[PDB]
Amino acid sequence: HQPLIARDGPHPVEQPVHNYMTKVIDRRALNAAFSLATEAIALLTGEALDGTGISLHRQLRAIQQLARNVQAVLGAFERGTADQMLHVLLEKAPPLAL
Amino acid sequence: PRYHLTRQVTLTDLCQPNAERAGALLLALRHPTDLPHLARHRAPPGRQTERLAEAWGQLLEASESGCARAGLVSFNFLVAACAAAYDARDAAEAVRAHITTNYAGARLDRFSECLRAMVHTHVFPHEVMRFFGGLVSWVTQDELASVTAVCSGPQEATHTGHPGRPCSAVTIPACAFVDLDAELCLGGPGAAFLYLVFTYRQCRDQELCCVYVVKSQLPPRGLEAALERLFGRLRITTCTYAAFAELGVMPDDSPRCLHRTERVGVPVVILEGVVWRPGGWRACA
Amino acid sequence: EVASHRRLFDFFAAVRSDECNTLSLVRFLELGLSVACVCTKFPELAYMNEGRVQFEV
Amino acid sequence: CFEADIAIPSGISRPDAAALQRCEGRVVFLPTIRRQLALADVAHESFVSGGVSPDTLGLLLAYRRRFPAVITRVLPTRIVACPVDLGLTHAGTVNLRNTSPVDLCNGDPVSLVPPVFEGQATDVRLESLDLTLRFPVPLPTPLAREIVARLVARGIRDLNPDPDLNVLYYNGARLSLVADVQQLASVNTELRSLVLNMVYSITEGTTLILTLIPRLLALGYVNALLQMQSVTREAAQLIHPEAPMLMRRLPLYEALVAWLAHAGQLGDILALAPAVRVCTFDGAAVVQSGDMAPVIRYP
Amino acid sequence: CFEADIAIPSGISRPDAAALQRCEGRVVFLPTIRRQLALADVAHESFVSGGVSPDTLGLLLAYRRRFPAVITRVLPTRIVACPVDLGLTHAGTVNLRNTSPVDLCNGDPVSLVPPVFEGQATDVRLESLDLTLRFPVPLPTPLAREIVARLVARGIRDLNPRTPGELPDLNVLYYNGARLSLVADVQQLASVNTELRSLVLNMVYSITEGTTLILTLIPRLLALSAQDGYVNALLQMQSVTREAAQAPMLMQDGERRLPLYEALVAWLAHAGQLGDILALAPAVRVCTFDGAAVVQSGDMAPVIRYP
Repeated sequence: HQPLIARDGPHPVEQPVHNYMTKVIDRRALNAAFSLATEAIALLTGEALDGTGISLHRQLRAIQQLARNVQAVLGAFERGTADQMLHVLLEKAPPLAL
Repeated sequence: PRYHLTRQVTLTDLCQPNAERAGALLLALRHPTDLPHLARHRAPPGRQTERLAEAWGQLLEASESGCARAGLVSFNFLVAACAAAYDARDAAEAVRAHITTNYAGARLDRFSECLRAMVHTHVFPHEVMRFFGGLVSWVTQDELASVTAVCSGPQEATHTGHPGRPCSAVTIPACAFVDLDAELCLGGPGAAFLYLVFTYRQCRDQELCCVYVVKSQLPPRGLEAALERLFGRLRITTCTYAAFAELGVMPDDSPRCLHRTERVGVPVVILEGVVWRPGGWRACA
Repeated sequence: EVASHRRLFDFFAAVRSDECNTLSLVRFLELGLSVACVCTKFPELAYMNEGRVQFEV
Repeated sequence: CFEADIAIPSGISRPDAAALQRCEGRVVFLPTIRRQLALADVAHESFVSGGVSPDTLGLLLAYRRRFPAVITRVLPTRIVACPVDLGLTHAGTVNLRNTSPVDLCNGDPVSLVPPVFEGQATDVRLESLDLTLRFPVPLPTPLAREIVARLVARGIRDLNPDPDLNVLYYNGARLSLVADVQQLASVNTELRSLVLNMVYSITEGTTLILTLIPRLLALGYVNALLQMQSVTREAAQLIHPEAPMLMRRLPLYEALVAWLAHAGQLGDILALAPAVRVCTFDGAAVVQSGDMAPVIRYP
Repeated sequence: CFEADIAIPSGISRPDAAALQRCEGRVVFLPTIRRQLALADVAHESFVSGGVSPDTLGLLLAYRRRFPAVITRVLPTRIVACPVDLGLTHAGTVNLRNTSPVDLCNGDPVSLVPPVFEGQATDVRLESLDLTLRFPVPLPTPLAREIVARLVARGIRDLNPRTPGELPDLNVLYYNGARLSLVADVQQLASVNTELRSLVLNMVYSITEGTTLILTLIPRLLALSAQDGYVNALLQMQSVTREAAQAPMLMQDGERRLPLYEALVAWLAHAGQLGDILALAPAVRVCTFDGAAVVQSGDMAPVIRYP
């Protein structure tokens, strides 16, 4: 609702165009991925175990592989969240000498 | 996905899989109503192109197409019809005693004329009657046909053991001991690589026809020089003889056999377990 | 050891499990002398590469 | 399978949306196999290679280069295609749209150029974002190798003029190759560079071999066996061509590699190798134009 | 994969066990399909025939009748190899190692060439098991087809001397820049001769009856030379086409055989197949999932099936 400085003199009358302008939302991907080896597939499910603690001990070292990886990809979105804002600001940023 | 099914509805004017075995190496009949035209084309003009115009026309006399097209050619139908052609007589001719007593030589006699007529005007029988598979089920009617005979890789010869607990199904016969050409007598262990070669003799034996399967542990690049060697039918000059495609891998040389019992005593070779790589044809020399 | 040993052997196929007359019965087992002639035993070989035993006489 | 997504760009019309509804089941080429893709990798405007529009050579370079993808289900904001080239053999059944020949129960159909058929057929254009999706034609291996050598043979008689090559019966049908009224004048200028490639590789080699083999055999197992399988064939071709034509080793063997370098180009260019197979189940074994077909992955 | 193993047969030089670790993604030519096989037929001593070692054209003929295999996983007990000729059914796209000076492309067909380079010999030596190892050099296929024509024609110049000693070396290669010099040390004759004959005998059948009408338009080629760009660039300077310029021969029987159409068929039958009958068949294709457009020297590229 833009202002009016409605005029004196016989110059013709101001007219408030209280227009509705629209915008358009974009769509973005933000994809991330992580590996998983040929072992630790029987492991982390319950296939290749034994009564040896070694079987439990290398079952640990797959858990301590995912437990670093899950934070890595869940981190990568919050890292990726800021990186979009640096694109979508600079996409609508005109150069300030102009 | 290591199990597949294929289906084509044809006549039992061809193979009659009820008269066949559980294991037969079926061909299709792709381009079935074809070859009046290509009788005229692709040949030098000293071949008198009005021959195949009547020759296949006498075939479907023995067999109107209707809505059930002529197809699903048996493995038997080429061996016995070329039994009088290639260099095996009274042993390849036992395949004719297999057909005419179970299938009919009326359809053979029109087609053995085609085997001298197709090869006459350079209309060579490779890339017609393309490979289809190993005759899984025969859900056919009385005089009509509906066959599932799966293409599509190794699964045709895996899906043989699973359906029947007793003995084995299909188990992939060679249908003649003259067939399954025992190449590589220089014997060693490994896996078998199966191929479908049509060896010709053009105007020497008056357009010879031949159907047999080779036995090799050899690559496609080690097969073409193997197609130049071991032959005595080089004595030609036209050209483009000895086409071949891949019947696929039998990933065992240990399971081949030697029998004479089928369904008429016809010699036959059991071949259990096959990666049916469908392959591609080649014919240039 | 022994009872802890096969208790995961039964479980391994168990999680792989998701993956006009009678006298049709005979029975069987074999132990007792199955330890005597054996005349020693180490159970539980883990992921192993080399086993050394040295002799001092 | 491994379904890959192609992103729909911004504001399109409903006929542009309906243009996306007349393509469910076509063939699409793409450069890389990223799990999210855009439409900018798809269009015919993405086929520019030297600053100009590609010819049927310039397409068949890319048509043998980049990767086929077949759209199973169309979507708003996405395009789902289960691509052919990924997956093990004879798995992941996909569905195609036939064009005027049959595509029988077998045949192993091959993607190839649009202007061998009607050029502004299947050149479906998006009106809003103004791009062009020229879908390739899925022809089976015998006829696909047949028609490719006919128009370039027809390009010869159209090159330097003074039978009619265009009838070409199928098994049942009579296939009208000539779409006369506006296409054939555009044919001999859109296969324009390609005819020169089929010619120059023939004029070089034949005029190289007739100064190679006379320079060979006396400059011996290959000597006597040269015309052993070529008795009254090569010497007869030495009798026929060398008489009604004209007749240097260090430029010659330099030209030996260069022609055969061009020969190895053309084998990758020509002959239209099979990529996907029709081998269906419980069908009528015969496909018609505009009807779907179950199509399986590997030859 | 249809798993195939090759065991570590007898003993280990302790750094050379690590030498087998950095060969992950290379290619072994094993002349069989085995569930287990010794390491004796693997090395180049098996590539050496009776008494004599093959030349780089004979090694093409030696790599003809053997089977390539991909190193998949390296154990201290075995080495699991996947049989390329059959077991390429990998949606996991079993991975290879690029050992080549050329940064390739995405989407190249890749064929294997023996080590013939001046500085990428790929020579790794085992002394506990006395064996010599030449790994093949995976390369893009047009660049592969630019090599095999050179080395046979270099051996064509091994038959005839005649010319002065300053010959064009056939030993400078061109990929966008990148001057490459290869090795010219020995040219065995039978590897040249059998390769030369199929170059002769295929070019025999690739000429036909309707082929002869095309030969009339050789002066028509140079008419396009001074009036466009494309033709003049297509017409090579070191060509016989510019040299031969300085006719139906009627014999017309029947004239309904399509003589011009039949010419391009059988020409393509044999002259169209000249790269693959001389060299190895390409079955390896560049396919990276991450959208990377090139693959560095030493990298692990994902590998898909026949082109």
